[PDB]
Amino acid sequence: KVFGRCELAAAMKRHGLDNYRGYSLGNWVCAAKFESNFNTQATNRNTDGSTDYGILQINSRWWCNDGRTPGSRNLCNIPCSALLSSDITASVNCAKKIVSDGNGMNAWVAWRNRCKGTDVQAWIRGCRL
Amino acid sequence: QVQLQESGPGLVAPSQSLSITCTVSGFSLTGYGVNWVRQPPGKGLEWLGMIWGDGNTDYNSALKSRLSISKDNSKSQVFLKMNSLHTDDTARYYCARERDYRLDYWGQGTTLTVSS
Amino acid sequence: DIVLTQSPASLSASVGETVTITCRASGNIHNYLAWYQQKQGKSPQLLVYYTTTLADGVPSRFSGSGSGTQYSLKINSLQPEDFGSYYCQHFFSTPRTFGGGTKLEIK
Repeated sequence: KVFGRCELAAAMKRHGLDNYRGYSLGNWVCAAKFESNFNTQATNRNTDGSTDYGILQINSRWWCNDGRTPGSRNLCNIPCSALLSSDITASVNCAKKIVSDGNGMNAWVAWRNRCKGTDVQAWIRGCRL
Repeated sequence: QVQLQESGPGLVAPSQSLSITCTVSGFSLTGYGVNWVRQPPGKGLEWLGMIWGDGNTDYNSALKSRLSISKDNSKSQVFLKMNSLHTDDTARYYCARERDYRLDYWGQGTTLTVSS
Repeated sequence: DIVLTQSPASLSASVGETVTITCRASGNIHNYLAWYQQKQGKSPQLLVYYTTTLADGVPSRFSGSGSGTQYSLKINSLQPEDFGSYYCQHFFSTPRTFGGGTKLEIK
């Protein structure tokens, strides 16, 4: 499913990401844009056997278990397939485990390079929340 | 450690322009915005403008025509240029780092006096 | 532009008392309001951001509240080091603006 930016911003706020660990809501919407272009079914096989899944591109070597990735740690303790849904719950919940402090969004390369330093709030202005 | 220090002319001729430098350290200018704020002696804080991590700039509406902010990421320096110096531009000028919509670190500031 | 109206201009109180400062915005700033404290001869220091979050090291006696167009900073049982000035600033789009400031003074 491809979320509109406003529809996603509203869902992520309802799931507690607004100012989570000090990160304004726009950071999360921006990260989702550059990680999965707002698509919940998004997938990307990396050079190393790990594949990223869902709206927030959760990694299969460290966070979710796809049962095909060597060195799999499954820190979110969840099957990767559980992260490819219209409902963003599982993905938000794992993202919250990932972001343990105020540097945690660096977990997403797309965010560190393409969102950090930009007006992430631009992604939510005009959205009803 | 995150640090910011302003450097400036001190006294400038109203028949001249202004140029203030903000040297930062402890962070990359590419990842944080830097706002310029002034405060006339004994008065409040006034927002001048900002340069985002990505280089975009935004300015105080009323002063926009006289203001210009730019930076050199590699040199970790942000610049404020102001022209048409009225005596009312006399103030302590500060540059502050913006981290996700809050000015978390401020320089000590630099005092500017608009002469005759 | 969005203008911030900060009241009162001055406050006279004694250590142990609880004070409140308001800042109302001419337009909805959607929680993007921060507060700063500035002591005599010093630069402003961040106290609260995104309306209610205390900056690191800021004593819990400080609490921010608000939404939409109205916000306030409350200092519970203020202490010697609280005396000085306070300013609110909004971060909803640009340009940004500050409230008029409030001078908290020893009674």
